[PDB]
Amino acid sequence: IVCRVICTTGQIPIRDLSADISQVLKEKRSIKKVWTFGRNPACDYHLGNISRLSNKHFQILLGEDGNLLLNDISTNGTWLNGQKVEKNSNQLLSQGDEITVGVGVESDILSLVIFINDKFKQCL
Amino acid sequence: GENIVCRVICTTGQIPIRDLSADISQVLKEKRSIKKVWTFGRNPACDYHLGNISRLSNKHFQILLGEDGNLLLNDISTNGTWLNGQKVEKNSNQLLSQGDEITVGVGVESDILSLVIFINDKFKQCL
Amino acid sequence: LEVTEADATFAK
Amino acid sequence: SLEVTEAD
Repeated sequence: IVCRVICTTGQIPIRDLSADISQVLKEKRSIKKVWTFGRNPACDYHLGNISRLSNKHFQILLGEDGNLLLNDISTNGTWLNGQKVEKNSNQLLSQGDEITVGVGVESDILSLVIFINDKFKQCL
Repeated sequence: GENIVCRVICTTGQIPIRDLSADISQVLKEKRSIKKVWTFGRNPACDYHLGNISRLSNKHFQILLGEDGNLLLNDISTNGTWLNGQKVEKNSNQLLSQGDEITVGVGVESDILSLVIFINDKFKQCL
Repeated sequence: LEVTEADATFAK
Repeated sequence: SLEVTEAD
């Protein structure tokens, strides 16, 4: 387990994101794994059927050094710790970071806090 | 309870986010070294209710606000309190840091309740 | 494949 | 409830 996603706004139960460590070192590309967050149920993490959220809304990327990056690819925006991030621009995530989507319509707001499993980096 | 001292996020699902607060003005008035105490326990009289779990103590652990704004953990329980995976010595103050994980219930998987603390550095500066 | 509803005048 | 804690 790489990290736990805690949805603070109540729409989604606790979910953990995983990645086989042996195979992660077997891979060459500077980006080891990608988890997609979006309205499309094919995504790794489903954000729910909220029309203003993108089918593929944001990505969390596992870098070569056990680090996690946030990448926004949405139409309406992604917020990190209360600030709208630049689209298509990798942002390094830190423990307890809060990722918010749906800003602009109260009924659509969804906030998620990331809890990183330090045991995973150490296995790296 | 005017300003936010820290945010407590439960990672195991039982409890929503809760903030611990204090009023700097009333804190300045306290003559003792510990300026405010928040108690965590099974007794709902506590500041932070851990739930009706029989292995948790009525008053289980306390977080102490020190004279310069340090946050200290003190275990006062029967069955123990864990800090970053390690069982702490009972009644031995531990200086807390950003992102520290405080856990109770260890020993019965189903009873594990874990909390992560985020400290408001601005409150400390202001104090 | 339902296309996203886009913020326009009130986009952030 | 407030009963004496169950001791391990």
